[PDB]
Amino acid sequence: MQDAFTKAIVAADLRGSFLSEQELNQLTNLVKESNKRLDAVNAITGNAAEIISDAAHKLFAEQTDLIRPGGNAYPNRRMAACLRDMEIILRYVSYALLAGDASVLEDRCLNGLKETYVALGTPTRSVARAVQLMKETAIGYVNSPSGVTRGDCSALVNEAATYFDKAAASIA
Amino acid sequence: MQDAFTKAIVAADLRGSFLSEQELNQLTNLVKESNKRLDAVNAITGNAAEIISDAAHKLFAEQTDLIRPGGNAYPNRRMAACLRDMEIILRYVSYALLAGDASVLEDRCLNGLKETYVALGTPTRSVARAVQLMKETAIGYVNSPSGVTRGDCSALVNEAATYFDKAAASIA
Amino acid sequence: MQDAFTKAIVAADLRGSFLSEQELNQLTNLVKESNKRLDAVNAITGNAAEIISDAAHKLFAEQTDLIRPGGNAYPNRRMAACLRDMEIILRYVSYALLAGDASVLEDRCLNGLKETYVALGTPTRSVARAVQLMKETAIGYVNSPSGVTRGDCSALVNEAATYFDKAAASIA
Amino acid sequence: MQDAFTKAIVAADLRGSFLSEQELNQLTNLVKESNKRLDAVNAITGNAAEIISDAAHKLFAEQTDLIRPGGNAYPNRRMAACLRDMEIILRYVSYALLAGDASVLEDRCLNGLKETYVALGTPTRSVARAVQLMKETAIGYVNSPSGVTRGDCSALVNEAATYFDKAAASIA
Amino acid sequence: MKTVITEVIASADSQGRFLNNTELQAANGRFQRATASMEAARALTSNADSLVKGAVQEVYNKFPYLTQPGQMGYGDTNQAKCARDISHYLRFITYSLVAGGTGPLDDYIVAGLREVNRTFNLSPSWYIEALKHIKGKVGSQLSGQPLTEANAYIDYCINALS
Amino acid sequence: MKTVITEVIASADSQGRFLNNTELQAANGRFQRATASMEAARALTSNADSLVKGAVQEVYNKFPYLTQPGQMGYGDTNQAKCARDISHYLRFITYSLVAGGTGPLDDYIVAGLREVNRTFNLSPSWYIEALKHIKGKVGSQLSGQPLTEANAYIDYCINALS
Amino acid sequence: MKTVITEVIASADSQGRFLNNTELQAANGRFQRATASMEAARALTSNADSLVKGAVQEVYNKFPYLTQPGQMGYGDTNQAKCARDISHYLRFITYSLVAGGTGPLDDYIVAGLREVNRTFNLSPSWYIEALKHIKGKVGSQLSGQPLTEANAYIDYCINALS
Amino acid sequence: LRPAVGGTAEAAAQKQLGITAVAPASVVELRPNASEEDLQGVLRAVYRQVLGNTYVMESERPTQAESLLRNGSISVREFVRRIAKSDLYKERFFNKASNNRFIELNFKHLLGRAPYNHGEIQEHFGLYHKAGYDVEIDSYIDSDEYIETFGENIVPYFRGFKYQTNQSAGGFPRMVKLWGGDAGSDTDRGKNGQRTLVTTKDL
Ligand SMILES: *[C@H](C)[C@H]1/C(=C/c2[nH]c(/C=C3N=C(/C=C4\NC(=O)C(CC)=C4C)C(C)=C\3CCC(=O)O)c(CCC(=O)O)c2C)NC(=O)[C@@H]1C
Ligand SMILES: *[C@H](C)[C@H]1/C(=C/c2[nH]c(/C=C3N=C(/C=C4\NC(=O)C(CC)=C4C)C(C)=C\3CCC(=O)O)c(CCC(=O)O)c2C)NC(=O)[C@@H]1C
Ligand SMILES: *[C@H](C)[C@H]1/C(=C/c2[nH]c(/C=C3N=C(/C=C4\NC(=O)C(CC)=C4C)C(C)=C\3CCC(=O)O)c(CCC(=O)O)c2C)NC(=O)[C@@H]1C
Ligand SMILES: *[C@H](C)[C@H]1/C(=C/c2[nH]c(/C=C3N=C(/C=C4\NC(=O)C(CC)=C4C)C(C)=C\3CCC(=O)O)c(CCC(=O)O)c2C)NC(=O)[C@@H]1C
Ligand SMILES: *[C@H](C)[C@H]1/C(=C/c2[nH]c(/C=C3N=C(/C=C4\NC(=O)C(CC)=C4C)C(C)=C\3CCC(=O)O)c(CCC(=O)O)c2C)NC(=O)[C@@H]1C
Ligand SMILES: *[C@H](C)[C@H]1/C(=C/c2[nH]c(/C=C3N=C(/C=C4\NC(=O)C(CC)=C4C)C(C)=C\3CCC(=O)O)c(CCC(=O)O)c2C)NC(=O)[C@@H]1C
Ligand SMILES: *[C@H](C)[C@H]1/C(=C/c2[nH]c(/C=C3N=C(/C=C4\NC(=O)C(CC)=C4C)C(C)=C\3CCC(=O)O)c(CCC(=O)O)c2C)NC(=O)[C@@H]1C
Ligand SMILES: *[C@H](C)[C@H]1/C(=C/c2[nH]c(/C=C3N=C(/C=C4\NC(=O)C(CC)=C4C)C(C)=C\3CCC(=O)O)c(CCC(=O)O)c2C)NC(=O)[C@@H]1C
Ligand SMILES: *[C@H](C)[C@H]1/C(=C/c2[nH]c(/C=C3N=C(/C=C4\NC(=O)C(CC)=C4C)C(C)=C\3CCC(=O)O)c(CCC(=O)O)c2C)NC(=O)[C@@H]1C
Ligand SMILES: *[C@H](C)[C@H]1/C(=C/c2[nH]c(/C=C3N=C(/C=C4\NC(=O)C(CC)=C4C)C(C)=C\3CCC(=O)O)c(CCC(=O)O)c2C)NC(=O)[C@@H]1C
Ligand SMILES: *[C@H](C)[C@H]1/C(=C/c2[nH]c(/C=C3N=C(/C=C4\NC(=O)C(CC)=C4C)C(C)=C\3CCC(=O)O)c(CCC(=O)O)c2C)NC(=O)[C@@H]1C
Repeated sequence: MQDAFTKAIVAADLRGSFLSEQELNQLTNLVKESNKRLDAVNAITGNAAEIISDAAHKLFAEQTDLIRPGGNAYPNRRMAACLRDMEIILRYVSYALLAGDASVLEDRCLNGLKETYVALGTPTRSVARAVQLMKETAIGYVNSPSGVTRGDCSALVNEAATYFDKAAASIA
Repeated sequence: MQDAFTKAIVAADLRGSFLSEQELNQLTNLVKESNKRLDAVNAITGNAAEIISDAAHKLFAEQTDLIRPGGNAYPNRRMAACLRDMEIILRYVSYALLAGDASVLEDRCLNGLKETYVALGTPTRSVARAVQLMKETAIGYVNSPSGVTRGDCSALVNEAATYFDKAAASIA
Repeated sequence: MQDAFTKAIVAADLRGSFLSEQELNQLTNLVKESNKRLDAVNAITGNAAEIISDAAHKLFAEQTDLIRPGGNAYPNRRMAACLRDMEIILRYVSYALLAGDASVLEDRCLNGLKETYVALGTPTRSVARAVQLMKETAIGYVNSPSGVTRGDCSALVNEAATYFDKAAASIA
Repeated sequence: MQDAFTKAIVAADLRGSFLSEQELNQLTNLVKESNKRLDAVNAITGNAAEIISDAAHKLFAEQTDLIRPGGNAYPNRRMAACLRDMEIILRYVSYALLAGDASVLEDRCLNGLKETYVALGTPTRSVARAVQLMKETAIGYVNSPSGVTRGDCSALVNEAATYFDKAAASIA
Repeated sequence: MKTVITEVIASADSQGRFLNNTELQAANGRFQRATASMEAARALTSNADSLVKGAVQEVYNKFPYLTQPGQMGYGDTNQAKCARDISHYLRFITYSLVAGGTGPLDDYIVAGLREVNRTFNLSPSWYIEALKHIKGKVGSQLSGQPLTEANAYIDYCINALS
Repeated sequence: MKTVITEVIASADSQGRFLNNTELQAANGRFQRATASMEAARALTSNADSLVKGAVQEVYNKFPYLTQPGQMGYGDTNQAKCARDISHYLRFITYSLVAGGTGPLDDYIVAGLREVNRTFNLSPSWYIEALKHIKGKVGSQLSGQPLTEANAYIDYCINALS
Repeated sequence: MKTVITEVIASADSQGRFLNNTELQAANGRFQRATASMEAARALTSNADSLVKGAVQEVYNKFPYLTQPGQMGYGDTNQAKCARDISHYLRFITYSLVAGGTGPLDDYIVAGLREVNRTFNLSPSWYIEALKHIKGKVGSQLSGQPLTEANAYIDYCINALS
Repeated sequence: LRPAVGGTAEAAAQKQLGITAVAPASVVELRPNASEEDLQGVLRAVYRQVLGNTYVMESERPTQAESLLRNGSISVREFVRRIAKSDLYKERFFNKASNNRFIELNFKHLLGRAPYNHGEIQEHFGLYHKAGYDVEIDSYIDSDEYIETFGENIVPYFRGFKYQTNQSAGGFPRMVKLWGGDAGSDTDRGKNGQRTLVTTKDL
């Protein structure tokens, strides 16, 4: 697997060089902000069930068709599969946020997802809407954790946003 | 798997409606003719070895090439495989006749059969000819069962014919 | 798998005939030269580690790129896999030389190799260079064995050459 | 697996000694009689189906109870398993006769056989009688091969006899 | 196809090892036997027409009913199929002699034999009677190690039918 | 590459579970050690040319014969390859320090090491002697937790060679 | 162990078959080779004391450092262990000649060789130098097919060490 | 007497497909009182089948597990389950791949066949999400298919390329997409990485 540190090493190795001072500086900054990062990962994990639930409620209010007969969420079996998928995507985004790299999201979750959905007849645009709904909920938790030291988390929120956005773009 | 009853339910489910009285009536007619259907399935099973043998004799008389050296039914290993295949196809036709629906034949036997044969280099048209020869033998047994109450079985015979015909068309 | 004798009978079978006196004579000639063939196979087996080592040294001297960072033989993991491949090819050439037929090499060793290499990004022309270097070393051992009775081994050397050449042609 | 040569080596190894001239002499004698040994192994293999059949006929005449209902050979399934067992024992005795050592017979066939038979409820003494009947048939074939050069085979016959006897004693 | 040479190669490949003296010694045994095996093969090939005729007739003498009408022996097509089948047997025996293994016989005859014979209602006993006739005539034609080689491949077939 | 962070994520993924406090505690341990690990990595990088040259000379002192003609140490290409190899070792040690795992060393050096060394007849003892030289010099350069980190990655290599 | 006889039996057993002519031909190859193999084995046994003494001295000549103090060649215990090891190699070579396979060499020497040599810091090159010395002296003692047999088993060891 | 015009030899199809070594795959059984030579054969077979002809360096060999197999403390079946749960397996076949690709890899490695329908995918994806990786791997090893074919002493071998009793017709073409050749492998170490050979569209 890859993480931010591992990615830098791999690059330096291809050059056949010791890590450069500039590269070191970037890594040191990641270590310096690691506490904030850990808090953000905690916020998603601690609210994971609520994030998925809140998203699901909003999705099915927006798109009544999925839950009607003939919809892709329509028997209980399919509804269960839809909820399963949302949880899996959230898991991988949270993993990526700890790693600082989107590879884990790409390598397991994202690879072949759109193809699978098209074969099944799952509507990819709706799946993407679900990922956006999860994003709004999740980012809110990260942005307002309780009893955490007041501080600017904007860079971490932006990074989280990109991971959600990657997932959405792949799926759709 | 699918059967005639199961197929009707699936259709009504997509409409999200209770089965209609007309649809119910069709199902009742299938139940009314079920004894004849059972007798037909019995005729194939009871004469299965004879059906295959009689087909095989006719096939090898028609196509001497298969049994000559270099032929696809030469030598014993290949001949054995050919006879096995005929028995498998007959089995699935009999399954479909009990079900009243061709899906079991299509999903498990027919899908990818042509591809298999092409990869192997087996001549598909000869395979199809074998299925037609089996059909003539089988239909004879269905048409003249021993000790059965005299009646018109023609609709059931036609249904059997279609299943054989589907198999032949897929393979060729 | 196949050997020279097995190949001849399979051909005769397709003609549907008893082996011809001419075919018999060719086989008898193979039996007459069998001692020399056994000596040749011995030479490769006895010097197998030397053949691979000598080739490896020459390859890496010719192509510095492979051993540099970014090369396909860097790092140790890749170098190990490269040496494994050289040993496999030599093993199968020796098998083919005992059989008197190239099928063993073609059916097992050569089958899928080019596709594997393309996926990996291994440079096929370098692999081919490696096989040529092995060939020169191996042939030298066959041509100059200790304690073997002097005679003409030219036909066996030429046959060995072809097996190496087949491997090289397949790879690139 | 073990053979007569391998057995002698293992003994000498425990002494940590080069094989003694006496040990060498014994081995040389085995090589000297090897053609006769090969003839004997051929006689059993060539008549294997007859050996089992002739034994089976004698066994079931001797013990009518086995074939009656409630007997251990009494449904077809059991009778088939009985004939399978006789074939396995003969196979392993023939292996042992080529090896010149009973190890293969003991290690693969005989170990646990009596325990298995007792659990099954198979009568061990009848199994032993079957092995003795096979022995008499087999020895006859070895003693009277067709087109073999006339010579004394007595030592080989006695060796075969011991392997049969070992099998019988283990089973019982 | 099982031959001495393919079998040693297969063993080496399973262990992932180069052929060693163990394998080469076995190989030498195949090449030494080849002279006897070739002599057998040539004799069977020379008398193959006559061997088949006598074999087919022997079956009819052993099982007289077959020749009578409504029976498998009756009719030209049936008798022609008999001669074809016995010829196949002889052909694969000579192939096995030359190949230095039972592999030709195993792939062409033995595999699938039981299922085919059941479906076409061909008795193993007819073939066994023909093979035994051949074995007697071959015994007149060949002697010593050629004879031993011939007998082994005929006996292999007889056991497979049995 | 194995790092603390990749290992915790991998475990969670295998269970199919969101990361829990158990994983996050482990992650915190990696990020705290990072300051000492970075200090080590910077020092090894700064002295890398001198470390390598001394390391190579130590091998030549410990095994004088290598430098003599007909021996692996003799000749410019051979000597150059030595310096290249020791430099690789230092590079992968500093990578491991920064990564927070032995994974960089494991994937680049340790896998295949034994097979490569056998084929090229490179003695593990030469490398081990060089690494031990480095360890002594590093000990002068670093102290406390930086030193502990450095010593652990050098020791990992030494044990893998051993 | 691996011998021609055990290998043919193993193959037959795997397929669940009686031994056929294919196997027996292979077996005959082993029994014919036996005369040459026995002659080799007797000659190696007769000169085994001298072969080992010369082999050990050759190692000391090829690597003069070993004899110097603080080195593996130095001291009676070390020198005695050398002579023991080379003697073992000869013993297992003669066993392999008599067995008709490399199996004795494989089970006694080759299995576990690499791990043992690593732990005890025993160089494969010392053994290889001794074996090559023996191979030269054997060449003087034996000729023709005996010599061929001897050379193959010595070469097997050399390749396993390599 | 005259030959068939087309006139292929028996084995021609196998030759043409390159399945000639696996169509009737050799079966390796660990036997009681097995020699050291015999045990090594079994281990080779296991690594080839279970790890998809990917190379295993000497550092990666399990060693302690093999200690048990040599002892008889575990069977071949248990050994296979340890390898499949190991990080050797997980790294190659699981961490880089998607579930869809992982499931079909497991069928090929452990059962020796292709997935017969999208229901097999649905079942095994469902198990993983409820019970994680180890329960999943257990399913294949603890399945009637496994137990009847291989049982306890037989190393898994390739069953596809021959007709199996409950096989669907799609089963043989799917095995052809999974088999790269003798020199093929299922390797993570490629340009494209681990991708799905057998799509949902196929199933
Ligand atoms: C929910 C927002 C939407 C939805 C989802 C949905 N998904 C399926 C079926 C599958 N989803 C997957 C997904 C994955 N495979 C992977 O490997 C990963 C990452 C590890 C994921 C996330 C798979 C494999 C399937 C197919 C197998 C299975 O069904 O178990 C369905 C069911 C569709 C069907 O007809 O089977 C559904 C409903 N569908 C919607 O309508 C939502 C908008
Ligand atoms: C951003 C997401 C919000 C935020 C975060 C924030 N956190 C800190 C400080 C700390 N965070 C932790 C938390 C952890 N460390 C761990 O080891 C674990 C997992 C086991 C956790 C959950 C710690 C240790 C600290 C330091 C101690 C402290 O209480 O300060 C800060 C302060 C800056 C820093 O990096 O030290 C901030 C800003 N705060 C916000 O306002 C965001 C909405
Ligand atoms: C007989 C009428 C014809 C014939 C048949 C033949 N088939 C094979 C080989 C195979 N047949 C199958 C087919 C099936 N697999 C399935 O899943 C199904 C139904 C679901 C079928 C019917 C398969 C998979 C094989 C390959 C595996 C095997 O060989 O066992 C052969 C042998 C080809 C070869 O060279 O091996 C033959 C001869 N051939 C004829 O000549 C007839 C027209
Ligand atoms: C049509 C293929 C030929 C035919 C069939 C036929 N059958 C009946 C009547 C009955 N068939 C059965 C037989 C079964 N019932 C079962 O439960 C089973 C399986 C366990 C079988 C095989 C029964 C019970 C009946 C009714 C009692 C009776 O013997 O009449 C008929 C009469 C009409 C009807 O089915 O009600 C007919 C026509 N007869 C032909 O003439 C066709 C050639
Ligand atoms: C050495 C001359 C060149 C080289 C080789 C190299 N090979 C691989 C990887 C593989 N090699 C094979 C090949 C085979 N496997 C077999 O069983 C057979 C015989 C049937 C062959 C020939 C395989 C399957 C692999 C791929 C899967 C695996 O992991 O082993 C590599 C590794 C590439 C990587 O990126 O890790 C290399 C380097 N490369 C060179 O540059 C040399 C010229
Ligand atoms: C050609 C590669 C080189 C060469 C070969 C050569 N060999 C012989 C003679 C013999 N070769 C053997 C060797 C074996 N017999 C076996 O059983 C085995 C496997 C265990 C081997 C390795 C034998 C028995 C002989 C015959 C007796 C003898 O030692 O002479 C010759 C002589 C001609 C012949 O075929 O008899 C030759 C030419 N010789 C060279 O000069 C080539 C470089
Ligand atoms: C025949 C002479 C007598 C006889 C035999 C008989 N055996 C069984 C069942 C088994 N026999 C064995 C034995 C072996 N399996 C092996 O692998 C080997 C070599 C190690 C042998 C010899 C085994 C294991 C079984 C049980 C499993 C199986 O059947 O495959 C039966 C059947 C008993 C039952 O109720 O299942 C019989 C009848 N019995 C007689 O009466 C004869 C005197
Ligand atoms: C004892 C069972 C009977 C007997 C044996 C006997 N055999 C021979 C001679 C030979 N036997 C063989 C046979 C083989 N060699 C092989 O390579 C194979 C397998 C492929 C076989 C089956 C051979 C080659 C010979 C030697 C040549 C010959 O024909 O003589 C003898 C003769 C002397 C000897 O000890 O070799 C004898 C005595 N004789 C009997 O009367 C017993 C009933
Ligand atoms: C002669 C002893 C008797 C006889 C023969 C007879 N044979 C058949 C049919 C078949 N025989 C074979 C045999 C082979 N085909 C092969 O490919 C091989 C291996 C190379 C063999 C040995 C086969 C497969 C058939 C069936 C297909 C075919 O017709 O060719 C028949 C016809 C049986 C039927 O009912 O169709 C007959 C009559 N006839 C005699 O006179 C003897 C009693
Ligand atoms: C230094 C202690 C001694 C020495 C070393 C030396 N090395 C080689 C050759 C090789 N060294 C390596 C090592 C690596 N390759 C890698 O990819 C890695 C991991 C990143 C390492 C550490 C390799 C693979 C080779 C062989 C192939 C090549 O040439 O690159 C040699 C030359 C040996 C030869 O003949 O090929 C030498 C001499 N040099 C000295 O003088 C010291 C004794
Ligand atoms: C001779 C070339 C050099 C030498 C050798 C030497 N060997 C050892 C120690 C061992 N030798 C072996 C080898 C074997 N043991 C076996 O069981 C077999 C196969 C049957 C062999 C060939 C083993 C295992 C050991 C280690 C355990 C032991 O002491 O018995 C040493 C001592 C190693 C140490 O440092 O402890 C030596 C020195 N001696 C010389 O003079 C040459 C340089």
